[PDB]
Amino acid sequence: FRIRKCPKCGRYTLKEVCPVCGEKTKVAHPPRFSPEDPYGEYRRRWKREVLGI
Amino acid sequence: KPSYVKFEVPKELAEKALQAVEIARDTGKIRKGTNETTKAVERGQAKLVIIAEDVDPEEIVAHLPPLCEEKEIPYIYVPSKKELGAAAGIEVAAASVAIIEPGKARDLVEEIAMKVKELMK
Amino acid sequence: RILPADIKREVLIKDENAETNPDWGFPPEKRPIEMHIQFGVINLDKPPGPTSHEVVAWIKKILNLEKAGHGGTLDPKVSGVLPVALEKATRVVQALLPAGKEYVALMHLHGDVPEDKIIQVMKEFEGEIIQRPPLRSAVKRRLRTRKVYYIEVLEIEGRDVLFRVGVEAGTYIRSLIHHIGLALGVGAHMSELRRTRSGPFKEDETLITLHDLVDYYYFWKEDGIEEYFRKAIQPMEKAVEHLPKVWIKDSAVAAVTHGADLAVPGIAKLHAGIKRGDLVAIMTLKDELVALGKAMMTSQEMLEKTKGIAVDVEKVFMPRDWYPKLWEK
RNA sequence: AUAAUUUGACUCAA
RNA sequence: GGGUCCGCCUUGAGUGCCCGGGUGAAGCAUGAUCCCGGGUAAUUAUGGCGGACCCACA
Ligand SMILES: [Mg+2]
Ligand SMILES: [Mg+2]
Ligand SMILES: [Mg+2]
Ligand SMILES: [Mg+2]
Ligand SMILES: [Mg+2]
Ligand SMILES: [Zn+2]
Repeated sequence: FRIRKCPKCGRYTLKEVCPVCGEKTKVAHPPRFSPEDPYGEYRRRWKREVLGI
Repeated sequence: KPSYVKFEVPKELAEKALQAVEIARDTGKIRKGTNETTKAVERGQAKLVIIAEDVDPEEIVAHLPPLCEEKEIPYIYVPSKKELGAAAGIEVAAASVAIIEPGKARDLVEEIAMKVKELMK
Repeated sequence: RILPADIKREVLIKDENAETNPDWGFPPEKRPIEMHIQFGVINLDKPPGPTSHEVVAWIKKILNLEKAGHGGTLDPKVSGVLPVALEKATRVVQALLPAGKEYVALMHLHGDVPEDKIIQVMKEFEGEIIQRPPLRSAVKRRLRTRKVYYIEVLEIEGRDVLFRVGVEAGTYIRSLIHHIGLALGVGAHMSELRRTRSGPFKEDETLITLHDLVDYYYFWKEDGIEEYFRKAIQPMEKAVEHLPKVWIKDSAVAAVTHGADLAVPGIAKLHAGIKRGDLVAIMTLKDELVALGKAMMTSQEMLEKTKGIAVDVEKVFMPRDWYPKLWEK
């Protein structure tokens, strides 16, 4: 994927550094999801630590 | 650094991890790419898991640290997925790699495993 | 750079003395989590891969819902804003499906074109365009007019053109890009597409991926933490933000939920600029969605008159027992 | 059931 | 008689695509290729049929 989005100002760009605010941009599209979600237990273990649960 | 990076890896140790992948690529056995790497871990085949620090979105590799900890498999971080892909012998980036047989990197993987253990605590 | 959903209306006060009783009804804030889901809409960030229809099927299965529907079909390879109305809120999509949309697109040109020429020609596509739905479509393949509200070129890297576009519902961006290529002579195709706006829904803190949606669900289900999943679901009132509103008295609410049309003496407040035949949202003075309807009067007619049917009630969303029966013989 | 709508669907058999 | 609310007015099989498992190689390990399995939404209007409420100028 080529479309990137700045996490700071929300600018859509193809650049790795945002042309508006200079922040490092991220890929605009969400990762693949599966209803089977075989590694959900392990992703949630990471997420709980990040969120503080 | 992304939230899936649980500890700070010194430059020297990260370079040894890439060295171990290159050597195991040539003399042993590796799995490259996150699906291959994940299966190697869950099947209990991985000796060492190498994870890139610039994976976006984080969800591609976020399950790997908790999975490795559950399976008692050491893991290490390297700064660059393109560099990890290159070390694994492919033309594209690799978000993660598993060393199955270290080959001539036997002692190197043992050293890395010792150094990550003290970083974990 | 603005859609019809951005244009704001003035509030006209018909009855200044009209107040609401805090003991009746369930405003979004007072809804228990189970009730919140029943009258909820998810601002989903669709992943590339599955069709929009499959995604809704997945949501139904994982969240254990009997009913759900989306506010407009995004193609398999397309990501972004997909409003998913749930359960008792499912029918609110009728306000979403014909609403204006915004996209961010990547166009690949098949030849070399100067940057000023690209900007110039793409500006010519703003306004009415004539399209026929492609061989792969869910609607009748007849010539039809669609409105392009704005096009903004963000950046150009050689043959790759990144642009934002605001369109009328049912405008085919792949076809639009194809005709831009023809106007530039060299030809073009769409390589990447993301929806950034769908009616009142946009890229804010309420936009949620399937990963976060299901994780927050299990944080509630299995961890017993309601807060994350609550914020994952929007009240059905959100799906109505872009519509003109009539605010009604407590004593008119139960009547409307029991099948009565809305008469003039029941109106407390209303938005200006309502025309006859317009789709309006009937709201309580607590900003609960009661019903959708068609205006039988203009804004000025509703305000000035004392008798007559103001709104023909068509779709009732509020349960009958939220407000007591306050009407007379 | 019939006709439509939504940026994604199509064919065949009772 | 009218209005609102709920349900129904086919089911299979297959193609496509996707997802999981297995495999793990311009583009491509954030997954090429092939095998196996599974999945694939609603809304509106009109009419018909079964049911639930109400007939309300607030
Ligand atoms: Mg697969
Ligand atoms: Mg075959
Ligand atoms: Mg198949
Ligand atoms: Mg009947
Ligand atoms: Mg009965
Ligand atoms: Zn920025």
